Amino acid sequence: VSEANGTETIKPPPYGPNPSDFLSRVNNFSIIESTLREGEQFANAFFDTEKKIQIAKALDNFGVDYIELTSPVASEQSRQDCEAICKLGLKCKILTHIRCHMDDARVAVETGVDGVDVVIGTSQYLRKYSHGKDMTYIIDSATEVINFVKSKGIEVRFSSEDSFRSDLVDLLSLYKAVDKIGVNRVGIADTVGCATPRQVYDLIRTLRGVVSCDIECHFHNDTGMAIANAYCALEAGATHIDTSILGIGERNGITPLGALLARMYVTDREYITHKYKLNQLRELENLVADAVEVQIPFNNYITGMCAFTHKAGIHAKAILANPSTYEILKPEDFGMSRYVHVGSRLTGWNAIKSRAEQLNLHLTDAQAKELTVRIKKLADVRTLAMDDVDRVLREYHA
Amino acid sequence: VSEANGTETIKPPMPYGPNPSDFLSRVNNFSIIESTLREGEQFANAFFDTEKKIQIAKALDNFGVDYIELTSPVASEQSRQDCEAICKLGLKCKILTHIRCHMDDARVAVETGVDGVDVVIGTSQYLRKYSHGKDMTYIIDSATEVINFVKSKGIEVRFSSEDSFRSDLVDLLSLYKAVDKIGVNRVGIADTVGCATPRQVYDLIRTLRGVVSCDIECHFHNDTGMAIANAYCALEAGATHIDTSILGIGERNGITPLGALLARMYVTDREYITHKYKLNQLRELENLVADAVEVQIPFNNYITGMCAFTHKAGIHAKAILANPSTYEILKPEDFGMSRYVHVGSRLTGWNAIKSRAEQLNLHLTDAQAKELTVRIKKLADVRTLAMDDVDRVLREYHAD
Ligand SMILES: O=C(O)CCC(=O)C(=O)O
Ligand SMILES: O=C(O)CCC(=O)C(=O)O
Ligand code: NA
Ligand code: NA
Ligand SMILES: [Zn+2]
Ligand SMILES: [Zn+2]
Repeated sequence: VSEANGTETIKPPPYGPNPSDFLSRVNNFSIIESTLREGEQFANAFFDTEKKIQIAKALDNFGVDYIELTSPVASEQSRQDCEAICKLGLKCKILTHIRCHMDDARVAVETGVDGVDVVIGTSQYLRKYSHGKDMTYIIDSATEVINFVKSKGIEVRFSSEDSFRSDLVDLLSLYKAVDKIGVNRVGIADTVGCATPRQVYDLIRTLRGVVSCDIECHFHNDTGMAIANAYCALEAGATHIDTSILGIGERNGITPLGALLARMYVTDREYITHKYKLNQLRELENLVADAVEVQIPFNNYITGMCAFTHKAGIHAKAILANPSTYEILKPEDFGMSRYVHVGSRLTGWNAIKSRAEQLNLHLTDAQAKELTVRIKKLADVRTLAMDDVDRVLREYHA
Repeated sequence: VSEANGTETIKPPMPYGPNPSDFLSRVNNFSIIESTLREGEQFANAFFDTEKKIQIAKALDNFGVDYIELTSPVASEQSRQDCEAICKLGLKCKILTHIRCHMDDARVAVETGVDGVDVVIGTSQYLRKYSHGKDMTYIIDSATEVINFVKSKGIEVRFSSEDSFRSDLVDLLSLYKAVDKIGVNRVGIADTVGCATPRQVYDLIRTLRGVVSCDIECHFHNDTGMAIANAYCALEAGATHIDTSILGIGERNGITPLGALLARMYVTDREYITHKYKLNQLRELENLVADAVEVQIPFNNYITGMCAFTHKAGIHAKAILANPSTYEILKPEDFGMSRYVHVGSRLTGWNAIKSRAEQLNLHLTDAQAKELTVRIKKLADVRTLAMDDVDRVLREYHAD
């Protein structure tokens, strides 16, 4: 039934793609996985060679196109680890992260890397007036590094620290200069964690117009924008995004690998599910979690205890449609069996059983008991946490 | 030294100031509707009793939020009673309850004493039809009277539609326009499913801002990592109110987290956020919820997670070119902490406690230090420590 408090319907004035969409890289981009560089800055990371090798092997199998390693001049161990990893015959390309110096580059090339991701310092380029023109130059010695690396057949990308806090006149002029010389890629880094998504879109879109090469983005997560900035970077034409497993890095870290893949999955399911072995993500996160001794957060994307939960009960009635209507991520696409519908809270073995069934761990009668004994001995110490269920199950595989 | 591989410096053309769209921005002038006691009740492990809801409400009030939202008093008798109980505490902030669009639900809401009702309208409660040759959208009679009843009783009203980013725009914008014509305090946008992207949020809210004249509320799920970014872009586009939840707790992986939102807004305008909210209360506020829903604070939680204020010292700090102290967008003192912790080697046992306790401004007695060192041993005895074990054993400790 109706009365005269309605309004004329707002209709728009044929539809197709906007010119912008053509530049978008949302279903066609590369991850540069940086667990073995930026991740080494994580407060509790102390990877030894064996552990670096396992992480590299597992990243390669997972499907990433590049892995980035700590500068081989950081330390002798670092140099050796870089050599070792370059000899495993991975399919993905191997990059190393270096300052813009000749010695750093020689050593990088010696170790066998496929490319050097270079950071240029603000002293390695100046503006000057020359024959009545405002001119930006990359200084002689710094230009030499690019040419050397190119001559030895190796990929080069050049970036600047703290890109969102630099003067745009300097920053864009530098990237145009580097582009005239010729690199594979330039990089943008929100080192400080202050960039906002529209700010990112606007900058990358402009960079895309200034240079002709590829564009890499590196986003810190101090203020919760790292996944959102990666996404807007992609919409604007960025071709490569730096990630880290569980985002581990300096302070609270960077764009988390799993989080990014969750976002990109929703945008294009076939693309992501075929490129990456998604069912391997738990096992990939657990490996790092174990090494850096952290627990997987209860609300971790995809793989946290609660990511695939629906509330059953009086509180489900707050949403109007069936709660199963709202399932943007399909658990099977990530190796899981279902959304778990939670009414009562499950203590003890009931909690293990549920989560284990969800994770596709076909457990023994014998394993059920070992686990139950271990959770009792844990609760004897203090109250359990949702987090503990994933922790006791860490050593178990689908 | 230089050689002719430079270029024309790119310079913008010749005075700079604010763009018109900036004037619509609410980034330093917006309200939080805190929904720990509504959306948070959908958290997989939430079972708040009355005593606990009262404590969370008192602590939210003190903290500085303008609104707290409660579960429908019609969901159950206990809900009804808890809603009455919270409305009688004399909180400064306003108390809203979340309800379906029905007269019975609205009557009871008003009776309990709420300051406002946050209503969700269903798909069957509005039509499109042709009336005298014009394409017309109507709120149905039975739904419209809910609005008027509540208004007649002096209570605030907001109307939302569920799953806004997956509706037809023709339907959705026409509904909000109809609702605005009838007159409400607020309309709400909800990304129930967790699929909205920030530029898409910006575009929709700026448009909604052009369509209606009332306030605009936003609710964002975090399935894909966009909840804080969407809140931010919503604010830039004119949204006036944002739904949050302590630690984000809600359905699935939850919604815009209170602390995370405050970290984002703090960077945008330090003075505004530090004066409005008691930021040094945040740890206590999260721990109270963490205890109730039996979770650990993630190691990488914004502001308050173990590693949020850590710089790596050593060979790996040389990866960034400036000194690590240059990159401290959040000041630890603004949040009740003492400093960034510079980590070289891994601390263990008492050492780890000492470090984090000092960072947190816990002035620990000798007796407490030993209690903690004992409990930490008893923990390591069961399995290897995680870095979140440090915060967990420290949870029942407070700053002076
Ligand atoms: O080299 C880069 O592009 C990134 C360096 C980095 O980690 C940062 O700026 O936070
Ligand atoms: O009432 C609203 O606006 C939000 C309801 C909700 O939690 C949701 O859509 O996820
Ligand atoms: Na171009
Ligand atoms: Na308007
Ligand atoms: Zn970084
Ligand atoms: Zn919700």
